[PDB]
Amino acid sequence: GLSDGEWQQVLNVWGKVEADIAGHGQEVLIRLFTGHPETLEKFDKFKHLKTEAEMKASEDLKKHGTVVLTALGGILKKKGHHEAELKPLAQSHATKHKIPIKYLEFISDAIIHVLHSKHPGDFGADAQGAMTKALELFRNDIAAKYKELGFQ
Ligand code: HEM
Repeated sequence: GLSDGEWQQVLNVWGKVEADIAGHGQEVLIRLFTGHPETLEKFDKFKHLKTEAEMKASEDLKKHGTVVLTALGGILKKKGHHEAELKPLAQSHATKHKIPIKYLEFISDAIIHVLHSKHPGDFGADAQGAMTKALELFRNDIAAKYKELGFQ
């Protein structure tokens, strides 16, 4: 549950991401894969990537980064009213991709890390607080759908 002031901060921060969605998406996935290598194993189309250089050079990874952040951005712009948008993602990630909720925690923190890295001194305490709450909300609603499906 975010205030409108907090949603305003979230969408303000998101403006930074939308100026370069592919660059942000790329670095988020790289931070995930390098920080938590077991996550790479869930992707049959990235599992071949052994080095970060190969990751950085991968146009398909950048493409998928765009798909992921486009989807997340669509969800964030709903300001919490994202049932329709979130349900198919929860379902595909639980039933098809088999992504435990822990990995969504991982990618949440990776987003926070990337924003600080690309915008040092431009991602204030209030902005981090708001973005963090937004990602927690996202994670929590996915977690509810996971519970429904009995997915661990
Ligand atoms: C903010 C969090 C995430 C968002 C918004 C997101 C979004 C998406 C979208 C839109 C797709 C393509 C459509 C679909 O299959 O549903 C997708 C596919 C996929 N996602 Fe995610 N995802 C997220 C987190 C993760 C994480 C943390 C993992 C694994 C560690 C993951 C694993 C996958 C895999 C394996 C696919 C299929 C890739 C392919 O073969 O094309 N996702 N995701």
